[PDB]
Amino acid sequence: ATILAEQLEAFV
Amino acid sequence: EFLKPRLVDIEQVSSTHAKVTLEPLERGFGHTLGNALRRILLSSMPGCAVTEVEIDGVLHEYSTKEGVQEDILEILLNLKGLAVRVQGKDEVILTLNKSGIGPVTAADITHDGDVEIVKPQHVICHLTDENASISMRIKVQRGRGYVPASTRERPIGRLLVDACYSPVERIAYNVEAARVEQRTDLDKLVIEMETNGTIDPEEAIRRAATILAEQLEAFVD
Amino acid sequence: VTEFLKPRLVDIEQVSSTHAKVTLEPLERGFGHTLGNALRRILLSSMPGCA
Amino acid sequence: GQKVHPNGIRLGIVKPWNSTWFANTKEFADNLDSDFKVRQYLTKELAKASVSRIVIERPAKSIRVTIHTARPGIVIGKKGEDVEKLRKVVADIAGVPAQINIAEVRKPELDAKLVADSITSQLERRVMFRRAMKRAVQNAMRLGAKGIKVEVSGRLGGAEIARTEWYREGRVPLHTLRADIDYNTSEAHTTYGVIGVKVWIFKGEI
Amino acid sequence: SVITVGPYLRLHQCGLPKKMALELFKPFIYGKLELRGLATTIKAAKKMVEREEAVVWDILDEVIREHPVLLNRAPTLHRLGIQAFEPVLIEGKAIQLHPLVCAAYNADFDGDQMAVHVPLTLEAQLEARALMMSTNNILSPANGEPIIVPSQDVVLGLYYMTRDCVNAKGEGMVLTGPKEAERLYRSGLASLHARVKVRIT
Amino acid sequence: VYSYTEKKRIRKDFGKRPQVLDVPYLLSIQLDSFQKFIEQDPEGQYGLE
Amino acid sequence: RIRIRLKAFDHRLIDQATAEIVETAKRTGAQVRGPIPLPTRKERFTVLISPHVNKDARDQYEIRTHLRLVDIVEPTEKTVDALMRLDLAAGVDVQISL
Amino acid sequence: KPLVGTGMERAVAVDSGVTAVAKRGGVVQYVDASRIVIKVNEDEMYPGEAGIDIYNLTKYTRSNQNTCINQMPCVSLGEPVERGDVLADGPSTDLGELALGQNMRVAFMPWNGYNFEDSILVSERVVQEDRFTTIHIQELACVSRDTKLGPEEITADIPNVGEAALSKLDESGIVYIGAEVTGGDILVGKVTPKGETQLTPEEKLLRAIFGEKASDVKDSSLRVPNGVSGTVIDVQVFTRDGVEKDKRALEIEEMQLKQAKKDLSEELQILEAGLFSRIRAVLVAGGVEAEKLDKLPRDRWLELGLTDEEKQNQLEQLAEQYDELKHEFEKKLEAKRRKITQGDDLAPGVLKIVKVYLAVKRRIQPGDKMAGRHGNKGVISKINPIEDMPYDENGTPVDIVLNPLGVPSRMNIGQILETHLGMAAKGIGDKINAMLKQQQEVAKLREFIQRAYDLGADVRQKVDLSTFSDEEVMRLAENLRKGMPIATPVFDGAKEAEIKELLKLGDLPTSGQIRLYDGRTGEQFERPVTVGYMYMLKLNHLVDDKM
Amino acid sequence: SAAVKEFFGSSQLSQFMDQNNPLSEITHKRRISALGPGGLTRERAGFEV
Ligand SMILES: [Mg+2]
Repeated sequence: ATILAEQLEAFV
Repeated sequence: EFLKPRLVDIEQVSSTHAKVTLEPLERGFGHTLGNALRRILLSSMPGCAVTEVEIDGVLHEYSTKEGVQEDILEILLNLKGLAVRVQGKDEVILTLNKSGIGPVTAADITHDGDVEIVKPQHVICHLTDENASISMRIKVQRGRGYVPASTRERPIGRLLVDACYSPVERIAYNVEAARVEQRTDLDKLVIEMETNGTIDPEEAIRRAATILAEQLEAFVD
Repeated sequence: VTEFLKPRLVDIEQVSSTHAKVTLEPLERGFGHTLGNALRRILLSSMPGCA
Repeated sequence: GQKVHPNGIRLGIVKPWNSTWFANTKEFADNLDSDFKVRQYLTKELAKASVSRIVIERPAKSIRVTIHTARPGIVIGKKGEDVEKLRKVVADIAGVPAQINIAEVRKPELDAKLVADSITSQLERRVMFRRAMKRAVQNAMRLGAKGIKVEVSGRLGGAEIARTEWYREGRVPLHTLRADIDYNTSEAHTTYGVIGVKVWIFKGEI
Repeated sequence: SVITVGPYLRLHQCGLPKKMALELFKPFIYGKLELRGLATTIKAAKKMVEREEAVVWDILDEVIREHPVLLNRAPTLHRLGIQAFEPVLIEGKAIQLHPLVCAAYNADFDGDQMAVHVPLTLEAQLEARALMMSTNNILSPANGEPIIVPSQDVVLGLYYMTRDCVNAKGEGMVLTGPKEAERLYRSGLASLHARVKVRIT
Repeated sequence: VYSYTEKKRIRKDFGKRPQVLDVPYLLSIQLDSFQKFIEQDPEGQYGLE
Repeated sequence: RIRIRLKAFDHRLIDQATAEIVETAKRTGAQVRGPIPLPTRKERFTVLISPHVNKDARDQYEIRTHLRLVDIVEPTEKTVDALMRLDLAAGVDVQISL
Repeated sequence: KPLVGTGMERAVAVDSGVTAVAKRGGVVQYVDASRIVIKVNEDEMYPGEAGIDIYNLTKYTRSNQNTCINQMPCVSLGEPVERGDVLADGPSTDLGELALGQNMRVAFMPWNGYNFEDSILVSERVVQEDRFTTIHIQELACVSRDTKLGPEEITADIPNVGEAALSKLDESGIVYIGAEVTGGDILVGKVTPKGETQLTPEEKLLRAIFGEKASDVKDSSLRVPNGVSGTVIDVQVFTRDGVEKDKRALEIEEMQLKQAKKDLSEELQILEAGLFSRIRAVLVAGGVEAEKLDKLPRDRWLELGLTDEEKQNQLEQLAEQYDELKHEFEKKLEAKRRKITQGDDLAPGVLKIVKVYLAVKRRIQPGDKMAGRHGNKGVISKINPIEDMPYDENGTPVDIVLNPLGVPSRMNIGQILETHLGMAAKGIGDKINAMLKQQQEVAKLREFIQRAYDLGADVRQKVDLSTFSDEEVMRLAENLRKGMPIATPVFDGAKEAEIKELLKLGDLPTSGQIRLYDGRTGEQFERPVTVGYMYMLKLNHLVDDKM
Repeated sequence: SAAVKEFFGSSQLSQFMDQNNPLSEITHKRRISALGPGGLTRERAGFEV
């Protein structure tokens, strides 16, 4: 979950 | 040290649909973010569809009005397919008045200060006499998903249509190889959406990523 | 309109040792598959390590 | 010589008005008297329909009439035709276009006006008010009202003097401004003068 | 009502709609409602389930639990055409029936209908669980052959799964267990039919 | 040439054998029999006659 | 420059009613010169509560008529054309001052 | 419509009696959802009885199987029609063809067990489009019989009913045309089951002011049961003669008097308009008055300057027709007032019959029965979301996932050829939609439509678009953009090579099989699967009629 | 009137039309039934007929 959340911090 | 996706190019190739582009991505994340954002965009996006219609001289939706060559039921289907944007309200009431021989297009609605029709050539019905006029009130509201009439009207003059609060139609991702970065084994995620005009594409991909990162909040720090 | 059913791990029934069984609820009529598929594909490869 | 109106003093915190518009000083009387005849004629037109309250909302150059009833069908009358007959004459009375609208109450045993005119229909009949006003009390106690006081006055029972009787069941905190109270009046004309009825129905908080 | 599949179920349980469940179990719901203290007289309970308030569905999931029902295909020829299941409540109007059990009922899904019966008394609940339960009927009484034989989709899934081809992804590689065999099939590094030395225990 | 509602949406047609007798009026048993029944014609020929 | 003068009775409604024209003017002009307070008249009345003698018993009644200003600055067509239709405010008498 | 038909649809549609076939051809004058007016051409027209025809369509009414036999007008205004031609489509018709069910995107693959024996698995895209949402109509009757202690009461003067109980009836008991009712409300109020109710001093006091002896003997209003929703669309009230008509029966009598009055007056006005158009058509020649014709009132167009010819003879014959219409209108309006005003002979000892038509709209749900046209039955088993559907490398989800295993045992191999030819038809339709959405001129549309209509061996069709004149081709492409209909006669049908050559005209794969991705996993199904369009029918063995 | 009304009213061949489809009308009117008066039933018929 940390990997998948760090792969979305350039959108939200 | 995973490479992070950043939006690079938003090719608005037509008025309805666009092709957003993510770059760069490590191998495996292409199909993961592609299927994930496809499933979020098709599942739950805020649309702006219609809920209630009140034609003036019509009691129930199975009747017929003198001077229009379609039934009231067909007028309800044609209003169910209405593609409309609202800006600063929860729900809104649009007013329609039209008199004379010919079509009643979707541009004959008296627009408010924030409601915006995105396809004004949309036909509703056809008036077919010199003094035979429709005059209706339309109720358009926000929502999410598909809320039918059977789940959710107090006078006998309201007419409830089904509510398809869903702006997108067809989301297709196509992963492909990346060469912009000298480093190989990187991927590009190209998502061609298919909107009906009520949702900006970068706003759609931003709301989808916000929904998914809200779902992973249950077990992330 | 952006308010969903925020879920949680109601229990971690870790069966025996080197083996767990983590159940999450409640999700939308379609989000169980997208979180299962996302976590399944990431754990399979992305997750680093030494061997 | 006491007990100021319950529906009188709650009108800034609990219950709204029954005419919500703004008109300036030149046309304030013109707006008000026109409201008085659309309340007179409509209650006269819909006496038996069991209408409790009427809301009059004028957004200027227009009037939204709202009718709160326990009999929805009789108010609509003839699938709209009755309302269209009103539409021609309600606009004729107030001299302004009228957008007639209809509301409804599900429980007439909890609405004060609907309790009061019931006893009016009873006592114009030769029924025993003692078990006619007891009837209305036991009605509201099991229909969800936290408390109800019913008062009748006049020379009831054909007596010479004006025997007055009141009866309650449950909480009725008249002084408490937080306490919502549904109160209305009705009067009955028998051959023994006029018998007025007053009923209070308490529900709850803000 | 009309039957339909529902393949998530086990052979011991079947899907049963909420509307049929609230109609067949009216006295048990009445007894449960009178036990809690929500209402008083029987009339009040019949008004509550006539209105179908928010609290009778928890009452219904209390009475359905551990109470078998007799499903019955309309031309019952042998004793495997009346079998007892445990209900699982269904949003819908169709009985969801576990697929393997269909080969006992001679029930396809081309418009078939089945009847549900409720064992009222306590000896009948125990007879439905201990004699007529669907886990107890796994051999046909006419012979020794199993009647919960996997019928049509599942044998195609197995026959495509356990087979082989002379070249695929991962031909002739060696695997330290069946767990990484499924891990190689899921990640996309081998094929479902590719001959391989494994180490099985 | 085609009728005007056959220029709305002309159905693509495969088929090889050129037809020679079109499909008759499909309700001719009922209508022809009952026209034979009730029709002013004596010589003891019509149904009632 | 283009003033919009609000008039109402329900002060708990006018702050949302001005907010309904704030959002109608925010998306169009993007510059609105605030919801100015504008003091309220308190028309005071007194009434002999009795239908007869005893001029000691009276009841006092008042009507707080609340005012506001919106004051659209720019003469952009966006604002007027949008707000020409959407002014909302039922029971809330609205007026322009320009 | 059927994308893959046999060309036999027009015989079954026209040669039945559900469509409104034109009797004499001509020019349409007034289209409406109620009526259609044809002006008859002059080379088809009688000399007398001037003549413009009126087709009164049959709107929403009850069939025998509780379906909804509707007629919709399918012609525009100003449009020419020929003798022997459809004007109004009926139930399950479209432009004069025969459209029983609807054509949907089907794929043959096993999908996670939910189509195990014969079951069908349907996307939510099907139910969102409101495309199987059938409309049913139920007739509910209520008679006012004649028993002992007196006759019955239909009036709404009733005790016990706590106002919310009905909240639908007017002052005279009958429900409303336009009222959406639930399962178990009151439609017609009838105080009738009368056993015995206890009377107290206060109930005895009713004799004084009200006058009623005891309020009959008991108190209970005939309330109706549950299971069905609906919307009351039509109320009939029949009265045995002698009985007092109440206020709503007089409302229906005034309503039907007004309707029949307006209808016969419009018969006279419309046929008088056709007669005056005939007078204008005759007086073009032979003593024409270009300015003097519209100075005088229109009913005197006979005494103008014209000798004894065929034209004054024709104006005398039209005067005969006009006076016949006048006296005929008088006597027929008197007879129609007699038919509305009179009573009706009825059952022994009944006062009045109230019939109410509920109009339920039943959509689709797990448990209905759908089937194709080859014997592939099935209970629809799960109504999936949109996302879970197997999509292809374009983006479009498939609508229905059948089961392949029903094909080699139940030997109906025709459904797979129907599937491939339906995909060919939709490929041609998608190419027309692509060539028209880009706003292309009519030359490229003419090119592609001509190539799609030649395409075969020695065939019967042999059309050419060089005699359609650049406006019909745009409207023909407006009708072909949702797919191109293809006829395939029974034993002389389209062979395999013709289906392959038509799948080659569109850019579809030759074998008919597209590779399909998965919706859940997002990863490809091995061994590419068969998709296409099958024309599937909803059968009326529903599940909320058996449960 | 009793004879002709009994035949058109309740016979074994004067049957209720299934109105739910144009096809069902036009194929119920074209029906060659072997049953009725002067025929057999479902119990009498064997395999030949
Ligand atoms: Mg079967």
